[PDB]
Amino acid sequence: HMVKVALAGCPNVGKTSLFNALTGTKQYVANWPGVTVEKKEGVFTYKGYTINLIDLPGTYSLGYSSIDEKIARDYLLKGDADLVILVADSVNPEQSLYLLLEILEMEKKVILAMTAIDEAKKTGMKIDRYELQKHLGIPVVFTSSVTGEGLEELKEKIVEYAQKNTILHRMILDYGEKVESEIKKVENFLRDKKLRINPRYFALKYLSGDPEFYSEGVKLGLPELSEEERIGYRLLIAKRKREYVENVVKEAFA
Ligand SMILES: Nc1nc2c(ncn2[C@@H]2O[C@H](COP(=O)(O)OP(=O)(O)O)[C@@H](O)[C@H]2O)c(=O)[nH]1
Repeated sequence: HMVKVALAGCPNVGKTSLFNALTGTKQYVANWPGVTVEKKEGVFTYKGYTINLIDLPGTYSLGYSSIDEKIARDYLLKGDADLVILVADSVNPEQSLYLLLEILEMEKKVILAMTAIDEAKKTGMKIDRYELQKHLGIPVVFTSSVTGEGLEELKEKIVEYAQKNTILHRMILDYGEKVESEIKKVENFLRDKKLRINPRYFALKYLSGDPEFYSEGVKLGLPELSEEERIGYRLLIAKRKREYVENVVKEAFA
């Protein structure tokens, strides 16, 4: 019984440390196809399940311009992982949570690993794990590569949540009447197409001028957008995500 897992996260949040802690010496070097960027893969067993762990290049966000974000995003959207672990810096969680929302809009299964929880405790931070699960709709595990906190529970959660396919997660962030109308237009236009991607996600990246999806959207016959229109959609979407994240932090962090 094999489970394929990807580690996603911003640069310098503690992904490598968590990767090492989970896999030990059972890891291997290789290259991603077509680039020189190192691909790290590791293996660990848990209750007779065998987990293959891929560490993705660090990404502040999941655009499509830098080679690291191309690699990571292509894997997330087009790859074969059964679930993803979003590794977040517990101490300064804002950018990590923004990255998470991006993944949730792709409609992939994700576990939130709030790592460096030892530095959170040390600095007097109070993080409500159940408030996080409530606003994010996914399993949350507090981890520390320094203390070992949560490592085993994360392994348990990986096999448990990989086997839980009856109850699904759904995020729909309301972007306001205007952006929602345009999303509706785009979904209705792609309704009879063979999108290998979530249409709401497709529409969002198209409106905001994503290099991949804006270009593909136009290909499929959607209207071209001015620089001002793309800049404006991108800003509105970003602002709404930031607002949601600020509310999550408000509710879950004391
Ligand atoms: N306090 C604390 N520090 C950590 C933890 N995990 C990683 N670090 C430190 O955070 C820095 C970045 O960690 P690293 O694994 O290289 O992050 P990466 O860039 O995401 O691969 C390093 O200095 C680590 O020593 C943790 O759980 N607790």
